[PDB]
Amino acid sequence: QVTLKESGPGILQPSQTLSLTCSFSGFSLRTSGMGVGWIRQPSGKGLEWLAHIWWDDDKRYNPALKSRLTISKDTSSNQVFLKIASVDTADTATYYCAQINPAWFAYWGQGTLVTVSAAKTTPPSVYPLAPGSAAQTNSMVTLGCLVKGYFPEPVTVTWNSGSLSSGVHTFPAVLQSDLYTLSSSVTVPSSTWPSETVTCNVAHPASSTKVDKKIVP
Amino acid sequence: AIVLTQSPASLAVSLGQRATISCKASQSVDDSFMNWYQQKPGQPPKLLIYTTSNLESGIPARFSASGSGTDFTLNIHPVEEEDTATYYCQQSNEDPYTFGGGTKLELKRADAAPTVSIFPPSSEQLTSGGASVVCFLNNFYPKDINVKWKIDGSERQNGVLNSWTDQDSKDSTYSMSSTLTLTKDEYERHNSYTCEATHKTSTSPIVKSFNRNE
Amino acid sequence: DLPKAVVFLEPQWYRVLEKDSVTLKCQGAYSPEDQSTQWFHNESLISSQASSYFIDAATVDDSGEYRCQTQLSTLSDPVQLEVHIGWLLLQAPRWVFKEEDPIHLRCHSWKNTALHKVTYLQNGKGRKYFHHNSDFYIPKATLKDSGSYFCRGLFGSKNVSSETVQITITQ
Ligand SMILES: *[C@@H]1O[C@H](CO)[C@@H](O[C@@H]2O[C@H](CO)[C@@H](O[C@@H]3O[C@H](CO)[C@@H](O)[C@H](O)[C@@H]3O)[C@H](O)[C@H]2NC(C)=O)[C@H](O)[C@H]1NC(C)=O
Ligand SMILES: *[C@@H]1O[C@H](CO)[C@@H](O)[C@H](O)[C@H]1NC(C)=O
Repeated sequence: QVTLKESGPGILQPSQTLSLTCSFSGFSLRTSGMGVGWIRQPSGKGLEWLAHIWWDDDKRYNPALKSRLTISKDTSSNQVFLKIASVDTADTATYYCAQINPAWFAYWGQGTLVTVSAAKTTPPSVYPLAPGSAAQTNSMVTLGCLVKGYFPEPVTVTWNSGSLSSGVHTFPAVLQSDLYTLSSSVTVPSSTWPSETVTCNVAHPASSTKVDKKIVP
Repeated sequence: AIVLTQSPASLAVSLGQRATISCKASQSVDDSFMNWYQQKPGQPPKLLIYTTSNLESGIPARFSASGSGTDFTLNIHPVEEEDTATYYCQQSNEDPYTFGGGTKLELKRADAAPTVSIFPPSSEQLTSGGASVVCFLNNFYPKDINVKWKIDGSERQNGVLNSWTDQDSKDSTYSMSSTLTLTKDEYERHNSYTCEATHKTSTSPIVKSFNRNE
Repeated sequence: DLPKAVVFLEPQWYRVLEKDSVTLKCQGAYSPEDQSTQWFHNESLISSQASSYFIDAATVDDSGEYRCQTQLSTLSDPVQLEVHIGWLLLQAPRWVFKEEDPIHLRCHSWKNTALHKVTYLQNGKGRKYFHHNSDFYIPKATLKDSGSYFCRGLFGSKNVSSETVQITITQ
């Protein structure tokens, strides 16, 4: 029932103004006790409450985020907005919106990553990782997909358009010189490859790129 | 502003045992609006306990919590594979709302050796000018592992980039990738490239290699 | 003129919040041949044996009329239940209050979430204040007690007001 989905720009340059949107369903911000709040989390760090708005338009703000924050709501369209002004690299984080009440936070959204950087949106190169001949004489064979030189996060890696999910490992990306590199492994019986096809599907929304590479000897 | 401090900062737990996490508030408020959330690595936080002790519906009753003034305690018993996550306490008693720093719960399991696979640069990357050698070390335990790259018998330290997965929520293993970056020119000077995995499960390293002139 | 069963509510509040618990009790006679009780909601059967009926977590749809019967004690007069949406509710046990009778009101929060700095108001004016949520209890009702009542309290760092209720002192 109750669901929330955040939206941002993915990437914006420093000193710009971050626009975030929260679209929700399963409740209405007209009901007494309901509120919508924003929380952020730098990668691998803890959670920081930013701001929230109540059903009566009462707005509360983190007193450490100066006066850069501005929260508004729209009852007609079931949306809440957060504006952060004068962003810098320390504002890069996952931004969550949540349906709250005066005593706890009830439901969170999936979150949206926002990177604050002046680097250029580069789409990823995808390279196949093919087993050698000796590797195929084992019972299981591991294949791979190298996703190199992209920016900013995130990428979405699937195998056989999601038909292959057991035995997949998609690793966290590493950041080098404003470019990200991740890899993904998949393990199948050698009695299925290269007999049955195996291809990885990479997706980079920030550059509107979608690519597939089949894995062959 | 209320400061919430969680103890321990991290815990390794055996299957089926009780796990306790403490959250201490700098201020006392006479039930307190103390909440607990579970955050699995890829996902948002999910409410577990609201207002000190109330179990949120749909959450198993092996989660419970209690408060003793400034001393709030989360209890998981029995602990299961799928509990590997970070747990956060949080207060709504006063503006500004604040979170605890988090307790990272990891599961223990039987030692498991890495399945190791090595991969040369693809043609596509080589034509484009670069050369990446990829090594996967999958489904091992404990998480501590060391990879040593060799080029024709000489260890290569610069250019290696390593990344670990989060603990698997079904089988409690870890996996790791190790990526050696070179240019096409410095790659085609040498023939044999080796990935060497040192892990608790063997006195002898696991060695996977390929020869460019295979 | 046939004898009737009677419904009682436990607690006696007929206005409750979503997720509240309600016990409905049937006062009626039994005999060695039959000891069953039937409960009706909006004239539809909801329970066919047990004397009491328990609502674990009230929904808006649980509002309406409740009746019970036994074989010897015929279908009760209906008792009305109102399940409201919201965070705060001023509860009352009945609609009308005669002079010199007690007036018992409660500022009730959702899931009984703790309430601080509670005011009960009559016709817009603070009438009684507690730092910790207490009930409002007028021991002997006078006609000056009629008016529009609501309550308000602090939930952590946010004040909430209940909707108003009309309290009428009759004879
Ligand atoms: C038994 O009959 C009663 C009386 O008709 C029914 O109560 C009514 O239920 C409807 C539907 O739940 C209530 O409307 C709802 O109210 C809320 C709160 O304002 C609003 O969010 C919803 O959109 C909806 O309009 C209506 O108020 C209510 N009447 C009352 C409480 O006096 C009840 O549902 C019946 N139950 C069964 C099982 O037949
Ligand atoms: C709540 O109402 C009381 C009475 O004025 C007071 O504490 C305060 O102004 C209001 N707001 C908060 C956040 O306490």
